[PDB]
Amino acid sequence: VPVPTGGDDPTKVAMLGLTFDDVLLLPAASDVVPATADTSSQLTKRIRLRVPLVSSAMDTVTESRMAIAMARAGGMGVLHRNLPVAEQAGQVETVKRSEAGMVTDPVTCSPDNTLAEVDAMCARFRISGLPVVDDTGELVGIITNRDMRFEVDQSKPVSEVMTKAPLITAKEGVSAEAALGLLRRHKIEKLPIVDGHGKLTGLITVKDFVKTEQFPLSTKDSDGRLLVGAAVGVGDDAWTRAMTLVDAGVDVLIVDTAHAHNRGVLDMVSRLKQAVGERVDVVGGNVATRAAAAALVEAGADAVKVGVGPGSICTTRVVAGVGAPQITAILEAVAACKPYGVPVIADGGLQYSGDIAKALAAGASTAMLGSLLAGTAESPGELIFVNGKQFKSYYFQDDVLSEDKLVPEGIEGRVPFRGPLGTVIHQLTGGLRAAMGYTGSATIEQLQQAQFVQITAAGLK
Amino acid sequence: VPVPTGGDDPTKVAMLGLTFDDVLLLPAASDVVPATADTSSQLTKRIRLRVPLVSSAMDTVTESRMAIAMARAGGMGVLHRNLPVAEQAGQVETVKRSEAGMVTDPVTCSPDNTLAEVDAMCARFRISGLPVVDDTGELVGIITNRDMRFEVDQSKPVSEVMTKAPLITAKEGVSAEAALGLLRRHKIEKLPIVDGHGKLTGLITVKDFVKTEQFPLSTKDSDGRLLVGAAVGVGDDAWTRAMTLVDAGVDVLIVDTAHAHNRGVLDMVSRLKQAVGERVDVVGGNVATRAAAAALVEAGADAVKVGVGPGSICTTRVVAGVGAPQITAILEAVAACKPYGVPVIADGGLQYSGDIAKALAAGASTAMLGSLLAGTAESPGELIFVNGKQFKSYYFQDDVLSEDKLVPEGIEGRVPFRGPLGTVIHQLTGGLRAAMGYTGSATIEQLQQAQFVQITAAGLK
Amino acid sequence: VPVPTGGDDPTKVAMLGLTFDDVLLLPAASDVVPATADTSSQLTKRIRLRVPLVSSAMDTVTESRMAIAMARAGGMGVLHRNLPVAEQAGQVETVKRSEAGMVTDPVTCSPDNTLAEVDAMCARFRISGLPVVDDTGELVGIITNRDMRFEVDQSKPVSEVMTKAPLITAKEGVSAEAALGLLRRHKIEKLPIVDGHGKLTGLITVKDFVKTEQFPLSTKDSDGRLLVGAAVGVGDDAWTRAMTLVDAGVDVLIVDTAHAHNRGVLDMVSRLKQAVGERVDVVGGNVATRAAAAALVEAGADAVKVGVGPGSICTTRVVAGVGAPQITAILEAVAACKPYGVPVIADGGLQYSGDIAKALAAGASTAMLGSLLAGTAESPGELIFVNGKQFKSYYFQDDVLSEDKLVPEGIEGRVPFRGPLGTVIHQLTGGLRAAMGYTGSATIEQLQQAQFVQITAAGLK
Amino acid sequence: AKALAAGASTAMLGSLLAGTAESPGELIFVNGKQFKSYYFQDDVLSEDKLV
Ligand SMILES: Nc1nc2c(ncn2[C@@H]2O[C@H](COP(=O)(O)OP(=O)(O)OP(=O)(O)O)[C@@H](O)[C@H]2O)c(=O)[nH]1
Ligand SMILES: Nc1nc2c(ncn2[C@@H]2O[C@H](COP(=O)(O)OP(=O)(O)OP(=O)(O)O)[C@@H](O)[C@H]2O)c(=O)[nH]1
Ligand SMILES: Nc1nc2c(ncn2[C@@H]2O[C@H](COP(=O)(O)OP(=O)(O)OP(=O)(O)O)[C@@H](O)[C@H]2O)c(=O)[nH]1
Ligand SMILES: Nc1ncnc2c1ncn2[C@@H]1O[C@H](COP(=O)(O)OP(=O)(O)OP(=O)(O)O)[C@@H](O)[C@H]1O
Ligand SMILES: Nc1ncnc2c1ncn2[C@@H]1O[C@H](COP(=O)(O)OP(=O)(O)OP(=O)(O)O)[C@@H](O)[C@H]1O
Ligand SMILES: Nc1ncnc2c1ncn2[C@@H]1O[C@H](COP(=O)(O)OP(=O)(O)OP(=O)(O)O)[C@@H](O)[C@H]1O
Ligand SMILES: [Mg+2]
Ligand SMILES: [Mg+2]
Ligand SMILES: [Mg+2]
Ligand SMILES: [Mg+2]
Ligand SMILES: [Mg+2]
Ligand SMILES: [Mg+2]
Repeated sequence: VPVPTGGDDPTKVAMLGLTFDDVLLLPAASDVVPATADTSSQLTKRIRLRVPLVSSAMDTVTESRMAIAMARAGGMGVLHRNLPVAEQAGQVETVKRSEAGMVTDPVTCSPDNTLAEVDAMCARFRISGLPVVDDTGELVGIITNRDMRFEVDQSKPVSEVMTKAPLITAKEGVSAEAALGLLRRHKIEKLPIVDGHGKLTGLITVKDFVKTEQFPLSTKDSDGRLLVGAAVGVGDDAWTRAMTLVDAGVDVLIVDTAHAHNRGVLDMVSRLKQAVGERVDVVGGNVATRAAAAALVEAGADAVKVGVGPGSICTTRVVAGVGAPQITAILEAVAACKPYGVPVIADGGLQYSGDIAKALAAGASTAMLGSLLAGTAESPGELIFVNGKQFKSYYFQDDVLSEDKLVPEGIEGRVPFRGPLGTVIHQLTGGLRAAMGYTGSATIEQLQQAQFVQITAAGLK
Repeated sequence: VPVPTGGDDPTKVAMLGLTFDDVLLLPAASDVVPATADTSSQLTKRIRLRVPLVSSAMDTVTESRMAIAMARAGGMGVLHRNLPVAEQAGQVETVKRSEAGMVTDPVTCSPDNTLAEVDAMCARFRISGLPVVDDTGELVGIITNRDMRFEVDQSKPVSEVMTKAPLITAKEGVSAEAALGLLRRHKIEKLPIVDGHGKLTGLITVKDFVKTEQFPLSTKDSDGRLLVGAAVGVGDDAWTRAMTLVDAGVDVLIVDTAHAHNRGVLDMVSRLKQAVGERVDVVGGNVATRAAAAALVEAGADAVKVGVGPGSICTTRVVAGVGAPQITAILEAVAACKPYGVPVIADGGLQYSGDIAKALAAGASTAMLGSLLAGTAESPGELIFVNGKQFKSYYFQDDVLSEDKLVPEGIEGRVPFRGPLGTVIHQLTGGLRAAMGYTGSATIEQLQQAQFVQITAAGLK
Repeated sequence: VPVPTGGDDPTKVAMLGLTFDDVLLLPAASDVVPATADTSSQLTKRIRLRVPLVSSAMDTVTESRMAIAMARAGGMGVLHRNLPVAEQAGQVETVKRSEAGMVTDPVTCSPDNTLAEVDAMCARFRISGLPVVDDTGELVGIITNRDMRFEVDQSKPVSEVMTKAPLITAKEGVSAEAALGLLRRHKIEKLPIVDGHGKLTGLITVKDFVKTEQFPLSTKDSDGRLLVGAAVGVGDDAWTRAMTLVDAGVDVLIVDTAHAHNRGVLDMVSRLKQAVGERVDVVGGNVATRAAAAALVEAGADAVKVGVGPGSICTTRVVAGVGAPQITAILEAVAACKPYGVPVIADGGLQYSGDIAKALAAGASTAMLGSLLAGTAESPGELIFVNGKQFKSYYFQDDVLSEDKLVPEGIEGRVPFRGPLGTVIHQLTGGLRAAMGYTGSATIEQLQQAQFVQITAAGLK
Repeated sequence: AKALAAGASTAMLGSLLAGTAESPGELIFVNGKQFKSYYFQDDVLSEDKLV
């Protein structure tokens, strides 16, 4: 009649929770070579990554540089929201404008501008070449870096320095092979694209082709632009922020909260899904139970993010006494999401590449990376030397249950330097490929069927 | 036939005991904002606290200053009993006389007293002003701190310094608004209250109204005086101590023993309950099993205190080999006390605010704070500096099973400094409100229904 | 319906894995004296060792010197494969040529050779005596170390220094006692063996009788030569390497891979068994499950080697998240191998002699010793002194799942010195004999039936 | 500054420059730290003989 651990209710202690350190992946029959294993996986219902890694929406992890680097490596970045709406939207714009199959609204100047104005425009948009259009809107020339580097008088007008029409151009609908042939024949880096009337429509650069060859794994939309995501909260400020981000061209909106089994979070997910769901994907915030995942799935989430106090000495566990070991949390959330085709993003608690393999094996489709990327070169911050070691030096945060509320006021900074993002991603992917080879998993979908062995406390000594 | 751990008896090892570190609170469906979470809870069957915390009856934790500070913060203090009966009764009187709606036995002098005598009475009662009455008992004036501060001659009598009658007074039963309006209209801090014959009956001060505004959460009786509790042992000395404390105006008596599953303790609880039950509440000492709690409930205790060797390296565990992990002990005691409506106080083993949340979720109604408050400014002792650090420098104890009977003779002292009490209480309540937000608990009674997840040893690495 | 550790699939967490530190051997009724316990056990179906220990096929552990020392101690060595095929075959020849009952193809010189050429041959083969043969092929004399140490001019020919025929010889089929009598009556160290025509066919030395007396536990074939094993990989290069090693006289082939539950490895084992199985034994790579052991048995393996990520902080566990605790892995593999009489080799995770006893009690027939032997005098490398301490200073590695693929490019070396191999082997065998005395096991086959007790984390504190 | 004050005209810098980016070697990461990786010397009295 009594429960052995106390009391008379068998459900007072609901489950035994397993973390990453409690389990290992068992070897199985394999004909899979690690170099031939396919590591592509679904981020949402409509977005498949080549490398199943996403960078966290933390102000020490993901800004435009990290987002570009992650999308180039085959994953994706989620821009943090600890900043004004205009600044986050501009970061989305920066990521989307990094590269493309064809620039569809290129920056143009007029013949009357000075060279100082053109230099300012180039610095503002981080480009080096501008088509020149007159008051009619007609393309009268093009001014690039070569023309301006040899000029001293910055007050000179553009019409005096630009390469005047007729130019080397192509019509709308020009094939990529023809465009590159025209670029290589005339030994120029730029090719304006014009309509039937000759007015400018677009611009094609050799640099875009070189980037496409240099980063074959890039995460891109149908226009050849890198994908990016951004985080929003709950409220009306958050609704305005979400609409601005959608206008800027974002691909994924993450309703990013500490505790997503809340009616406000679910209403925000449903509102976003009905309002802008045909264009962007909506990812629901952090859950740790089967019921919360099912609630998010009913609300209409395209992916479910999992983890609530997942770390051992997490501030949520110490201060509030709340948590859920991550392996059991992922198993429970997958049990709710998998029947409906909704992917799962494992967020938090990861320390090594073996943890990534374990989390994917438990049923998650992607892993979100935080502290593993905070010290990298692409993460925000300035690089400084202190005593021969290297470090990275640096109104919002309205979530009532975030860890920054639970910690006392003080100081945090000087995260150590970890090097380029490429090496970290290469190491993590190598570990994942080794695990796939051991378990005989040709794909991530097969890895999600692998078996575990539970180890005792003696196995961690 | 054999038990897997040895022997033939399956009841030799009765249970598996869970401590605080073994469990976490699982997130649940919530609409609760931490700021609007109601943290009030029952201390006994008749006393409800705004903050469900009480300070321990230890000579390093609770004296009159700590008790006043705790009752002002919404909790309560229990005065320790490691001191003579007269001194503990004096501390009870000090706490009860700190503030009131109206002072009912005001300190008065006679016109023949010198200013030195009035100064001595002021220092004795820690007040600054006195009404003056003659042998007839008529109110002949009032002498306050303003009159005395400008007198160089200490040897003068009161009749030459006091403000003579007629005074600004009020009738018995005057309302709060009328009394405060009369105080403000005449720009005075004191208002004597007189009967139909004009003989002095009470005193109303502006400082009491200001205190009521300044500490809105204070734990008070119907007269507006702060509540306080005090500990007693067992024996006839303990009976005399209890009667003296009840005379001094104590609100809670705690029969404080290391092992309450004793006929002496139970008979003492029944005796106190029969003699002074209608006036004060009786709390039974520390238990750790369902049977002991049931025995205390039958004896008539108004609250049951839980914990016998709850600390991991406790002296009781090391020296006597006796103990009970606190989560299981709380579950077992609640299983016996809740059907009868007797609240449970969790005493010992608490290190973080998360532990307080876990103890309340296991079924307890209040938590008793020991070492968490010993370094605070309001705890007894003198603050000193040693080596750049701050430390707090400092016949009875008939409990045969207490830890001081187990520990050898030596030196204990110099507890470290921890700052003001209010900051510690604020941190603990913030943790509790975060836990209530995560679990979706609007009240403490709902928090007592929250579920746990048991974690493995790997979750503590 | 739901699994307590998460999800709905009860086989997601397949088992609970036990390591060496989780178990102890229980004392049982014994009449066994440790000195008289029989420690011999099967390495394969056809090879029985006197001491159930084999040295790892690592380039810091086993080369020719270690193989000879292990065979002389009563175990065996396995030569590593991180070197060219010619060098490994040469080390096989070195081990096989160390000692014998009779040298079947003794090295010879000709009367027209210079003493420098004879010195070169002696240095090459590490001998000190050669019979002399003419162009006819008749034995004309013998030149040994005594004849060469007293000649100053190294330019003199063999015919002027050698002892001329007639010599002391014996006919093919001469017994050992007769040959030793011939050696001792004429006070010589060598005895050529000739056929009816008078042609040289063999050689018998006093040194071989002395070695047989000096190392009575040696692991030898029917010709009195030490047994040796060698590691091969998978692929066509591996097939050529294996054929060369077999031609050099190897006794055991070990298909040495990280993950043997692979069709390629199984095919290699079957091919080798079909080709050279009647001469040599083929041992299959590392497995950790019952199914993998059953596959290796079906492939035709003569013994099964067990262990995949067995160490607690193993690189395979951290980087790939893959492993299996060694006690459970051994139990599972033995369940598949014992019905067919296939011995099990426990490889990895051994730290103490008690672990060797536990591995054998779980069902293994032999244990492979790695890092326990890496710093011994007989292990490869050169002994140096650094800061008062003693250290050991020093295209292939094609296995896709080997740990070196997982470790980052970097630096390793300077293993510490651990004394001679004899003391290590003596200590390990002493521990094993004590375990046999405690469990009442006269043979290793009886030790394989002993029981375990599982201990808690407190038992490791 | 002290060396130039004593009368020297220039100072030769050795170990102060050994770890800089322009010095020979390859930059690597080891455990979160950064390091630089890599018949002649016939001088009879050089330190390399003594060590
Ligand atoms: N010219 C131009 N490029 C843009 C614009 N917006 C984004 N880009 C991108 O910026 C890159 C081209 O920038 P530039 O530096 O002017 O190109 P470039 O002169 O070919 O560059 P290099 O080969 O590095 O000399 C391409 O990846 C474009 O897709 C824009 O308005 N104008
Ligand atoms: N005057 C007076 N106050 C008492 C007595 N017993 C308790 N008190 C409390 O002590 C406080 C008043 O102390 P005083 O020092 O006289 O206060 P005050 O001079 O009016 O106040 P401040 O000048 O603002 O400090 C109130 O909170 C009273 O409730 C008593 O006998 N006389
Ligand atoms: N002489 C000789 N010994 C061989 C040959 N091949 C293997 N051996 C072994 O090498 C050992 C003999 O080596 P030697 O040094 O020539 O022997 P020895 O001169 O009799 O020995 P010591 O004078 O006691 O050192 C024996 O163990 C032989 O079995 C060979 O071709 N010639
Ligand atoms: N489509 C075009 N038609 C005609 N002239 C062009 C065209 N595109 C560029 N030019 C001219 O070709 C010249 C070379 O410029 P280009 O754009 O190739 O390089 P850049 O970016 O200016 O220089 P850099 O070599 O520093 O990257 C310039 O004078 C430019 O005006
Ligand atoms: N009820 C009263 N009627 C008439 N005079 C009074 C009354 N109470 C106090 N006084 C007088 O009014 C003056 C101001 O005293 P009050 O009680 O306001 O403050 P205090 O405690 O004397 O001084 P402090 O400003 O230091 O608090 C004194 O001279 C006092 O004697
Ligand atoms: N079978 C033999 N018949 C005749 N003479 C022999 C024979 N074997 C060796 N001798 C000769 O006997 C002498 C001693 O040879 P032996 O083999 O006993 O020792 P060794 O190996 O030359 O020297 P050491 O004494 O250093 O071990 C040599 O001069 C050698 O030529
Ligand atoms: Mg350019
Ligand atoms: Mg260029
Ligand atoms: Mg005053
Ligand atoms: Mg005042
Ligand atoms: Mg010899
Ligand atoms: Mg000799």
